[PDB]
Amino acid sequence: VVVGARGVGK
Amino acid sequence: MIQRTPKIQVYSRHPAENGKSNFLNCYVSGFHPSDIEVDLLKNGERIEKVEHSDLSFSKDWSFYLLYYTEFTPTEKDEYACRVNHVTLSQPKIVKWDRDM
Amino acid sequence: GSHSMRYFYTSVSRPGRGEPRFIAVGYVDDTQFVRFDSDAASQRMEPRAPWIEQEGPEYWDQETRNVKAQSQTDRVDLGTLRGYYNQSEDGSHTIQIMYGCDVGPDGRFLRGYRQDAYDGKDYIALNEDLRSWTAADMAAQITKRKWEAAHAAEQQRAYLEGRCVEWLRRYLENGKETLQRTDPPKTHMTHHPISDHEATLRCWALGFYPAEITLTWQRDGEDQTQDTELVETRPAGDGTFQKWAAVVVPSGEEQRYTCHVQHEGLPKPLTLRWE
Repeated sequence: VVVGARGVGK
Repeated sequence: MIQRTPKIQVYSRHPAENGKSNFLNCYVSGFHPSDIEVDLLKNGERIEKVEHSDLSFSKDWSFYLLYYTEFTPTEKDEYACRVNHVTLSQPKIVKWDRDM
Repeated sequence: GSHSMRYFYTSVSRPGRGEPRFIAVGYVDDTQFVRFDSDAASQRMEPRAPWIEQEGPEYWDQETRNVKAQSQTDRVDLGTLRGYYNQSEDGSHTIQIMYGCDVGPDGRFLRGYRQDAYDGKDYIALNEDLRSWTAADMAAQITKRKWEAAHAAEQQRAYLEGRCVEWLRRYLENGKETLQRTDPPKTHMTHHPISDHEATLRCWALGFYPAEITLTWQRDGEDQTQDTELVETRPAGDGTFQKWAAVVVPSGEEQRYTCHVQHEGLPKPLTLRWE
């Protein structure tokens, strides 16, 4: 599986 | 930015036996960036149907890729791996040796 | 034994040639099991291991969506970092992301990982505490405070302590047939004279898995480094790995040198001598 859905922009 | 020259290994998956099926491998690693051209050669002609693994990188972020195709070795067939990379002034020759 | 799940993301901008190339690979130990390529026609996360192929369509639909999300996040960040580093929009640039979790023989959490790179250099890294970051330059301080302000570490630790190790247990269980193997190395030695007074010994080890292995050449029992040659550990292409270590010896003195092969699948270390 991959990341907990959400990703934070850099 | 930084760029790293490719490290090259040419080798067979299984020990070389003339007339016995095998896979020719060219392991390209330690290079940066990812854009790179890798060709397998038989007596100096481009082998078609050559495939490659998915792109990945090491801990120092440098990538490693395996280029492979099935072949049948003989006494006189000569093999090599042809790799071009921005870090290379010209194509880099690595001849296939059965004991390396 | 202990195991790790690792994902490796690479997004490379290609100006004048379309959207960046996005490449994702999923590992359990040294066994790849999922992939995504922005250029492949499928537009899906694709199985690369036999035990992952049984996963239902909901899995593949979700994993493709979330990895697509990581594809758009990467494209945005490429410009954001281009602004941070004030680089021409014409040049191609690279963002590399690696993360994953480790478990022990009891399946209990050991460590979490997250490392991001820009152009092959460290950019920001999740520290061991999973609560703070380490910046490599003034540009990463911008992201560091943003993520401190945006509380990014709260989301990563939740996955790394949860869904990461939870599914690592499932893959290792459903893939117990292949993932719990310890393939010992098959070793041999070769000898090539270089001249009338010197010769090359090359210690081999083939077909071993996992790739962690130690090859040590000793002269009269003392470890040798000069006149040695050690190449990268390389995959055979079938799920096994290969490695060799060499040493140049004077003619007639081969008997004084020993190669020492250490591996997880070997009950006891092997010692190879030129017989």
